[PDB]
Amino acid sequence: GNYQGKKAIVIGGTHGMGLATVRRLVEGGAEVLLTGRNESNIARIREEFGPRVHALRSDIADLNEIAVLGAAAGQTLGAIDLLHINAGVSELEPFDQVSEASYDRQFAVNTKGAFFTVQRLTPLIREGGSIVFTSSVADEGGHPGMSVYSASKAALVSFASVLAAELLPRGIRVNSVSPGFIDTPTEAERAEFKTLGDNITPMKRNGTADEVARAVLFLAFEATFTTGAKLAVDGGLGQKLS
Amino acid sequence: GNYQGKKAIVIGGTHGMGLATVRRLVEGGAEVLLTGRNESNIARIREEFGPRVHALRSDIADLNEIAVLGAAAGQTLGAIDLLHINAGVSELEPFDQVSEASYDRQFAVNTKGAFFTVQRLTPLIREGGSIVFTSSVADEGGHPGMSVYSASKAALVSFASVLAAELLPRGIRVNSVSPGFIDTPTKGVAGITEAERAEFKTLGDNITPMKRNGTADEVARAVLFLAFEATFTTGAKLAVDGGLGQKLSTA
Amino acid sequence: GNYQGKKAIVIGGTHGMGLATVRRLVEGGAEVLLTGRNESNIARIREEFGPRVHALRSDIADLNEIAVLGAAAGQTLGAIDLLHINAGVSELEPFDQVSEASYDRQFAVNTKGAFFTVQRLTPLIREGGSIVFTSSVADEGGHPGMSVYSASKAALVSFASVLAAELLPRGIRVNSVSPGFIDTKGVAGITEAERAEFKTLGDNITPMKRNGTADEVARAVLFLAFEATFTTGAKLAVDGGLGQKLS
Amino acid sequence: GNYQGKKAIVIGGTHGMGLATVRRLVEGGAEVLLTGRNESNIARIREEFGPRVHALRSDIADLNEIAVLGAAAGQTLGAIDLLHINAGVSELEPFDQVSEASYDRQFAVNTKGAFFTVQRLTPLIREGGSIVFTSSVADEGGHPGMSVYSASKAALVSFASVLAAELLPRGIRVNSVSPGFIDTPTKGVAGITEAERAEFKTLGDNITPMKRNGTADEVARAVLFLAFEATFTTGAKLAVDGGLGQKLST
Ligand SMILES: NC(=O)c1ccc[n+]([C@@H]2O[C@H](COP(=O)([O-])OP(=O)(O)OC[C@H]3O[C@@H](n4cnc5c(N)ncnc54)[C@H](OP(=O)(O)O)[C@@H]3O)[C@@H](O)[C@H]2O)c1
Ligand SMILES: NC(=O)c1ccc[n+]([C@@H]2O[C@H](COP(=O)([O-])OP(=O)(O)OC[C@H]3O[C@@H](n4cnc5c(N)ncnc54)[C@H](OP(=O)(O)O)[C@@H]3O)[C@@H](O)[C@H]2O)c1
Ligand SMILES: NC(=O)c1ccc[n+]([C@@H]2O[C@H](COP(=O)([O-])OP(=O)(O)OC[C@H]3O[C@@H](n4cnc5c(N)ncnc54)[C@H](OP(=O)(O)O)[C@@H]3O)[C@@H](O)[C@H]2O)c1
Ligand SMILES: NC(=O)c1ccc[n+]([C@@H]2O[C@H](COP(=O)([O-])OP(=O)(O)OC[C@H]3O[C@@H](n4cnc5c(N)ncnc54)[C@H](OP(=O)(O)O)[C@@H]3O)[C@@H](O)[C@H]2O)c1
Repeated sequence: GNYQGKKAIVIGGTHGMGLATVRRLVEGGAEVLLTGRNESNIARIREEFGPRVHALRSDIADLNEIAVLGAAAGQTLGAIDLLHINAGVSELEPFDQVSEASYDRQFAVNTKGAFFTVQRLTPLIREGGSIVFTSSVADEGGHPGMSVYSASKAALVSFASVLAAELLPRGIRVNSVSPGFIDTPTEAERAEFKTLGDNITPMKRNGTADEVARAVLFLAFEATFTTGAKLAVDGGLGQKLS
Repeated sequence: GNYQGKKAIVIGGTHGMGLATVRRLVEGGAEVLLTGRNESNIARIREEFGPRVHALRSDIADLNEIAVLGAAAGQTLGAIDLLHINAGVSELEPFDQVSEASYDRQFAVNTKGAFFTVQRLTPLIREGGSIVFTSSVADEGGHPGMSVYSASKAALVSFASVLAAELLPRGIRVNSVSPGFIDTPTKGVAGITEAERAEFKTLGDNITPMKRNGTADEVARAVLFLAFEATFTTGAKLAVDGGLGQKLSTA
Repeated sequence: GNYQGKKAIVIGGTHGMGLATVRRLVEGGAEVLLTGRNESNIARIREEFGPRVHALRSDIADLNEIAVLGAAAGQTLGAIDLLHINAGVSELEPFDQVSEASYDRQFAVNTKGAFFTVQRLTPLIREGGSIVFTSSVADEGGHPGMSVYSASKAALVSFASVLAAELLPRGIRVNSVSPGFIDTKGVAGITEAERAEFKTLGDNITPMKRNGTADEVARAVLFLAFEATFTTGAKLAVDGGLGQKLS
Repeated sequence: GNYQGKKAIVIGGTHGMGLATVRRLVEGGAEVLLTGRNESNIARIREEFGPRVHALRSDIADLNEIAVLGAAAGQTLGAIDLLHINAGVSELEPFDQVSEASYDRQFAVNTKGAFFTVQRLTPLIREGGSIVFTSSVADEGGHPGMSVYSASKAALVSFASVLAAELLPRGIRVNSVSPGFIDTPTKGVAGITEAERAEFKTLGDNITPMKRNGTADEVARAVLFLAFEATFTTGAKLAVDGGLGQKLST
């Protein structure tokens, strides 16, 4: 009865890392509210789980949607122990090929959408609770073709730090996981990507969504003297190993 | 110490650190073009310097103006050794006070405009040349009331890294300076008054390990070292912060 | 059965966070060999834990004794899943007062002894096993009075990185915990008075405004040891934010 | 004229980047005292500079010799504006092959010797002066064959931090430079063959993002910038590494 009586919101929990995090929460006995954008993913969840989990379709980028999301969460959960921010999008292109539209899209979801979602949902967080952000190994260093994604994630990591400072009086810890290549789901080059992660990750494999899930829930419930910190789940990729 | 035959663009060079940088560039023999958003600041620049430097009123946040700026630079300088991105704005707000408008404003100038300005001007940059970003000690760690500003600067540092990686085949270095409470007429924050700046400066004196504010010239020296002397340096950061971001357990 | 069948070595597991790590190990079903120096501590732990622990009096700074621990560990445990290096000493003094003797004591234990202990015991570590080092928030930045201690832990963190790289082909992960102020009944002594004054300092400079518990560090060591299977060369702060630049 | 009237001590300035720093100091009008362990290299320094520089055989690893150097520095320079700790050794060994002797030799020069040299000479540094340490890109991250050297430099960088904090009230700044595969006669590893240095050099050209080794002068320029121009900089690190330590995924 580990997560018994605990309540969590996972933003972007219909899929991959978020969903793996949802599975551990539910099997640990927690009550979970999760969001996603895609109709198909929500449909699957609503069938597989039932009313021990609340699947809400909600665009992280829409501030009006965020306000309604906060009203519903407060109604359903009342108050929570964990807010997990997981939603993220990426468009790989060389720096001089970035258009204003592609630039805006990625920052809308990855940075601004996350900030205002956090701003709306933070008053529901109980003392002793926490926020865990899903970042990326890309949040430090220079990776060609990821100028916008890497930068949107670096900003998110900065938000976690200031949120960790400003939320001290409320006894809410704020931390980030930094995943490398994680094997989860355009297929034929989604495939080419997983190979890259195999070649270049020092541990020579992709991570599992459950490995990220484990790191998220550790920071949430066990790292009770940890705030403003970052935790690598990258097979050594961000750790300067030759 | 001599920039004879060099040409440089300073985005946000109308006062403070950027202007200090302009001054050393000119005094060393550089051909310089600078921008600013405020019009009377531009007038003062044209008076101090005369036809010696090219000063353009140009909003960094505006993509049409960035295009106009690009053509102007290509027309007046043709090809450059240094692009200094210095422009910044900041609005101090506790995290639950931040509005969409104030959020958008700071990212528009500090992050998006810097990205697209660099995108438009990078073709002018010659082999051996460099881009220097002005970041902030706030680009790392948690400073209350500076959530948006810190994040917009953290984003800029990331861009500096990816640019350093992508521009390697062009032999263009990309680095960042990180101040630092710097004694300047805006203090980095335009909205506040003279009263609230004098207090911001004093906060600087108290919490800076070296017990003082930096000068604009100290920042300028670091920008120009990175631009012209640090020829084996790229993707790096150089602190000009009196120790503030260096984890010195005083006081 | 959480750590059922598991085998671990905790270097300096006689007190505090090393001892809290031993406890969580034994409670989850692991067999542990630990080392230390204090007679009463070692005797007490033998008494408490019986056949689940092997407690050895072994000076981490003594290379002759490291060789004996290697024979003993290999004889008593054979193959292991976790090597936890926790042992450390601190001597607080301004830089201009550090003696050669005081400098040597801290490095002998915190760094060299750690290095040669890891060198000697690494061959026992199973594939899929790991090493965890106890560092300190002092391993980065500048803290007056702690020049030697800070440098010694900074060297340890470096060792951890190079080991994480060299041990990739064995499938052995190498990570570090970086504790801040951690609190340590009811016994008298001059150590225990010095511990009190330091605890008090930690209460009011740590951003979370309290010391951490030994169990909090132990939980982080054992997460890295057994749960962070895609984590190596990494550092994990248990410092109430002290190391994370929060104003 | 830019270092006119200044006095500097370079610890390890008989060749390589230490010598590049000395040469830049002397062109700028500085008065310089430099050290090295190799008496033949010291003879070569006196051949080049004559008496415009003070050159002393002084083993950084020996505390007795450090004490002697402290007296000699006092007598010769009186007070100084720059202390540059550059001396170093490296021995490349897989971790499982490191012997007590090889470990001791590297920490004795790189860490302990550096510490007690700074401790003995700090009283000579005057108002507004500084200390600069030469670290390495190896002081962060994991590089096989370099467990001892990397840890010894990682330790040096921590010393710089604490010293920057403890020396604040004396108005003395303390910073480090971090090369970088640098083209020096030893490549920082004095004990290997020239076949292995050439390979080390080639490795440098391949893994370095800027795809070349750095020059000794490039490091010298960064040391002297920190020494004299970075007057609001302390406890900081400056990369001179062609991007190697900056996580460029090229
Ligand atoms: N993939 C990697 O290897 C990797 C590496 C580093 C970091 N990360 C980070 O890890 C996070 C999660 O990755 P993943 O494994 O879940 O793969 P992913 O394809 O990044 O999934 C992102 C998640 O966010 C949801 N989402 C996207 N836009 C949304 C919006 N506007 N509103 C609400 N939800 C939205 C998606 O749900 P729907 O698809 O149902 O809308 C999906 O659940 C991302 O933030 C990413 O930046 C991933
Ligand atoms: N001052 C500090 O202590 C401090 C500390 C850390 C970081 N920084 C950063 O260092 C940089 C320089 O700051 P500062 O205090 O010297 O002056 P500042 O008030 O940040 O202004 C910097 C320059 O940017 C220009 N600028 C502002 N908005 C612009 C826009 N929309 N388009 C084009 N240019 C624009 C300003 O010109 P106009 O006003 O004429 O438009 C000015 O010349 C800033 O990025 C700041 O955030 C400053
Ligand atoms: N507690 C804090 O506030 C704090 C703050 C910063 C860093 N740390 C670090 O966290 C780690 C644990 O700290 P701690 O406070 O528990 O240290 P501690 O109170 O001194 O205890 C350390 C443990 O290591 C053992 N040990 C000490 N010297 C040894 C030697 N020469 N050979 C073998 N074993 C030896 C001790 O055994 P005996 O009991 O038999 O002597 C003890 O069990 C240390 O490495 C320390 O550097 C702690
Ligand atoms: N070269 C590189 O690629 C590289 C890269 C990263 C870091 N580094 C570091 O940068 C620094 C300079 O390296 P380098 O390649 O120019 O030369 P180096 O072979 O490391 O030697 C530098 C200086 O240290 C002196 N030295 C060595 N042992 C000494 C002792 N016991 N006492 C006093 N002086 C001693 C040498 O003088 P004598 O030989 O005349 O005794 C030489 O002048 C070193 O600290 C090195 O570890 C070098």
